[PDB]
Amino acid sequence: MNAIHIGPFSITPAARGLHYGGLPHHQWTLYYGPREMAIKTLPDSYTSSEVRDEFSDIIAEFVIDARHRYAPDVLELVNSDGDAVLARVAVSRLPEALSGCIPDDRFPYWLLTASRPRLGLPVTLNEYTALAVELSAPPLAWITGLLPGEVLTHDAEEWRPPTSWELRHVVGEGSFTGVSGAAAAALLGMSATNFRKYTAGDSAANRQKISFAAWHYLLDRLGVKRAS
Amino acid sequence: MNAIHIGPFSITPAARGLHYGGLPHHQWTLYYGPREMAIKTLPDSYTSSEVRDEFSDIIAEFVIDARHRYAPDVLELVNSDGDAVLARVAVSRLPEALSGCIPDDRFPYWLLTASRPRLGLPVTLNEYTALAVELSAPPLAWITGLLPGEVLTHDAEEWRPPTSWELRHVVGEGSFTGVSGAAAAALLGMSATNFRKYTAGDSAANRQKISFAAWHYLLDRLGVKRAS
Amino acid sequence: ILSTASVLAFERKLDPSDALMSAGAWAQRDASQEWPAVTVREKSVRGTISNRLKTKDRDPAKLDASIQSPNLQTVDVANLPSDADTLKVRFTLRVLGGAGTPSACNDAAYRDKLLQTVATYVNDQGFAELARRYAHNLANARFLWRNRVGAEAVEVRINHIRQGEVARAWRFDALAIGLRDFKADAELDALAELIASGLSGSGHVLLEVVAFARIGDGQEVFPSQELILDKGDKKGQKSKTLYSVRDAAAIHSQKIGNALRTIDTWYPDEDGLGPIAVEPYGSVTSQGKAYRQPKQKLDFYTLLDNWVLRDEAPAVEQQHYVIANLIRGGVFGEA
Amino acid sequence: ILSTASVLAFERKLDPSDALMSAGAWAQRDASQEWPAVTVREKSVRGTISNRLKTKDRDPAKLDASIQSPNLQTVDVANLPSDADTLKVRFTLRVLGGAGTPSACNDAAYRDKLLQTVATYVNDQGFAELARRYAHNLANARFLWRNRVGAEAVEVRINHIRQGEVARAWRFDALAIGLRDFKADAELDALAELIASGLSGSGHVLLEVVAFARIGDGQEVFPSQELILDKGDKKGQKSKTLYSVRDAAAIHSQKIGNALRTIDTWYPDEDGLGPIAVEPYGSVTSQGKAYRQPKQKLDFYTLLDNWVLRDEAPAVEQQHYVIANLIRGGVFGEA
Amino acid sequence: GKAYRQPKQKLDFYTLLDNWVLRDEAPAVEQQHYVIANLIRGGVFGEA
Repeated sequence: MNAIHIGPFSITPAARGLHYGGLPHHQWTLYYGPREMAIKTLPDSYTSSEVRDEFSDIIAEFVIDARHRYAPDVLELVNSDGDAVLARVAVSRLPEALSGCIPDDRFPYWLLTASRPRLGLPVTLNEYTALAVELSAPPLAWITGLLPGEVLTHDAEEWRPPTSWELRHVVGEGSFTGVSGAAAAALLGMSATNFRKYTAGDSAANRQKISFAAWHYLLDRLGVKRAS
Repeated sequence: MNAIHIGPFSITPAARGLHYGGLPHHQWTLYYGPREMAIKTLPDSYTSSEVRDEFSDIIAEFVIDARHRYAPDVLELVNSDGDAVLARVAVSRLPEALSGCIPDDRFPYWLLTASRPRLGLPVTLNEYTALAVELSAPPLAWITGLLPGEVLTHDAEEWRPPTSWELRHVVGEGSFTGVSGAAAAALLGMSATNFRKYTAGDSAANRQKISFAAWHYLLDRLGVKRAS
Repeated sequence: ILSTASVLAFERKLDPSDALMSAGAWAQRDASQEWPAVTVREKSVRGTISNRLKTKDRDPAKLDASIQSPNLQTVDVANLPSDADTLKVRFTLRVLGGAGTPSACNDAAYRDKLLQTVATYVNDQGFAELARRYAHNLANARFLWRNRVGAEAVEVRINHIRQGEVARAWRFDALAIGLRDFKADAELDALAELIASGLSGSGHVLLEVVAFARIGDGQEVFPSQELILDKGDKKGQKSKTLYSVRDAAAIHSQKIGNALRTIDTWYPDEDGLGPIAVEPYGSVTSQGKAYRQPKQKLDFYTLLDNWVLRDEAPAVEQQHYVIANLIRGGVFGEA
Repeated sequence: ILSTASVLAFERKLDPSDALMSAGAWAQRDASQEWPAVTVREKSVRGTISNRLKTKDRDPAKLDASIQSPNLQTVDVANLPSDADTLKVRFTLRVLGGAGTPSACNDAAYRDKLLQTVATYVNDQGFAELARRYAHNLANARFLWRNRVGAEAVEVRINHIRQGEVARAWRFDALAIGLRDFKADAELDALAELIASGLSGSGHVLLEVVAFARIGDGQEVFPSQELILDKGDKKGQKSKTLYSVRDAAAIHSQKIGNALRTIDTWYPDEDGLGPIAVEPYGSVTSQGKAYRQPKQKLDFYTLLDNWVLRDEAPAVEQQHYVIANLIRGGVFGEA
Repeated sequence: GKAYRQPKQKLDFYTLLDNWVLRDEAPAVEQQHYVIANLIRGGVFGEA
């Protein structure tokens, strides 16, 4: 039939139809952009929901692998013993004052990384509050690992507007944020048709590139990047 | 001579002229918005710079007053006894769960309000970091006292675009945030002239209104609102 | 060519005094010369926040913190005693002639043309409609701004003082004479003729105007309110101070003049709202809008420029508005 | 698009006078027109430590040193004489009307829409539930704030003072008519139609309200408390100052008005407390919390903006709350 | 000039009231008599 678009995922069938068993069949292909992940032979009597549910397990497995592959680093606030983890904060980036650190009794509270050669600093609760305010990761930060670096940079000259694929990562249908086009248009303050112009690609007519401030505020509102 | 635009302030001289003693003078008036402030007669010989620095005192006074007028609230992380304050965080908006509270020996950590009527909540350290992450005040949040509630709402239907004065609080010249027009243009990802159409008012030509997403991302980059 | 004069300062006519208030009882208004004055006392107010929030303060805990630390102010309050129901408001009005003559000018040609224009105005239709409306605004106690919105019965006594004694006394029921319609009455016409003779320069008119209002026993009366310096703490803020002269609560004279000037019923907008003050660009500060906008050709300055410079005489109502602006005075002219 | 007006100041209806306190005896209340006033006297208080210590004053030696330095103060006190057990409170209430019309409104069209909304309210249901609840707050002595929590018997007499004379008399029992239930009574209904005619604009309503409380012989009566400048020495500290008008203890007028305002039962919280004062965001000072939060969409501003701007008329209880806030008045709109 | 029921001995009003209400540690019957008598006498209990 036609392709099923689940966020950045495209389930497109082969135009040729086979007759496995006695019933007609089609070879359905699941792509994440240019990379295919599962080619499966499914009947022509299958509805779109059944074709979606056939690939839903591989879709959820790829989502879990993307969450566990681009998870933000974790800073642990510990006491002077350095064993009882008093607090845990997921940070988008580590403090620049971090060096190879083991806690002592010289300072009551210490901040460490969750990595095995732990990097940390002697911190107070006010300074740890300031560092957690400045550097904390947003909840859906792992989608920034599924986006190119040139659409997340904060400088104007080294920034490219995202395509329809990278927009469909976070905005509509089965996007990884989980929001729809109407909700993401409500967060940006634009109309439904104006944002549908942004989401839909194809020809250049009725298709514009999103601006720097709108894309960055959308990633701020969606909890993907720059959202402390 | 003519009005000097310093911050949101306009130093408007009087059209009529006098000659106090043997020297010419002019009634210079400091306007914050449609409201006058301190008015002093400046001799005509005075330079524009002299005029500005002369009124600089009133200018600085107002800025200080505003900062104090809109200083954000501060929650204290205290121990079970409650007398000793381990941490202080400048909140943007008070949490929605605190009530009349005083630290109890039962809980090691308690969040309380800086005021006498100490309303708070018993939280652990990770919940303290979570609350500090989602409700921290940005460093220049006091300017949100000078802006009305319509231009600071996150809902687009209740959102009103800023005027020339409200935008002119925090864009260029001797602003409250201290940034320039080119710096505010580079923060928003576009060139200086397109931001100069946003800054300059008067006639409808070169008076494009800034969008909701661009205004909120600009407030994010200047550390005035939503910058946690 | 008759260019516009630079300075056009006009002296105010119908000069009122600071209207002192005192307290007393109804049917003792004849012996009201010995009434004790209304004193401005101080009382403490504690309040919660009732204004609109800025959507940053729509946080529930911010609201509860504002309630738990309520605002404390001291307010100057003016009240009658518990045995006094009638408020007595007394002032004096000086109606002067020479309305068209400016106090200052920068052109003898402009002064001569303005004097000639006012002269031909008075020859075709003198200060008859304007003095009728001023006598109406004297008859109804519009100088009792918030001392009439709940008043049970208002009486206005206007005495013409000639050589230190009364020449003619007019008594008016200020509630029957409404704040909307400019009707005609014989006593109102006599007061109109007196104010006409005062404005024409044919006599000296001094009036003692005394208003008795049934505010109620012990009720709050409303004088004029002064500046607030805000030089202290936020607890003893002194958020409101009222106007008194020597331990006697009073209304500002410009408020009485504004109430007398509320005669304008010829603005380009609908006049069913009610009369407004004659003032350039026809403003009322409560409604926040300016009737007789400068873009329309019905404000005072454009009508004056059409009437004087190029001799386009406006309609008779608009020329009454222009002459009423000349009567009320002001710093006219550009800079 | 019919946005809200930026300036939406409203004058208050139901204006109460200052509530004068006097002293007397029970069964002499039919002739209580000569009763001596309660005088704010002074008494000295010596105190030891009775507050929570912040973990550093809890040492025995430091606590005993704080005990050996007692905090001596002088407090303004209001007590009845030893032969007087009844406290009389007298105030006048003036019902104005025109609660729909704002004192200030920037937007004409918004003013017309709000007037049409109040007019369609009154055409649906007039000022009848609100006037009944205000009359209930008149009947019970809720204006006797702490002079009713231990009173044996309270009685309220309300007179309709039309032309300086009693047009209609009402006598009530303030303990039978509780502070929780808005029931129905014939005299209460007659007072409700009188307040209804006052609030609609049918007539002028002035009510003289007299209250008698069986506190006890020589007991402490509680007037409104003033604000302390805190400038003198710590010995004569003057920690508490009561409110008096002329050597005579009294309650503040806005306290009486808040107690009459205590009719709001339709807040989304339960009926365990009872009626609260009709405030924007339903604030209660004693509980330190706000019923009718903006988050739960039952504050005055959200209900009024739904009712006026987008024609989303709320339930009739919320309509009563909105019109009761309009009667209460305030500086609504964005500053 | 000497305080019995010192907060060191945990027999004052505030510790007993907090243990009674928050931790539900009901004290001796005479001590809850004392606590309710303190509530009868009134106060500005709470933060000061």
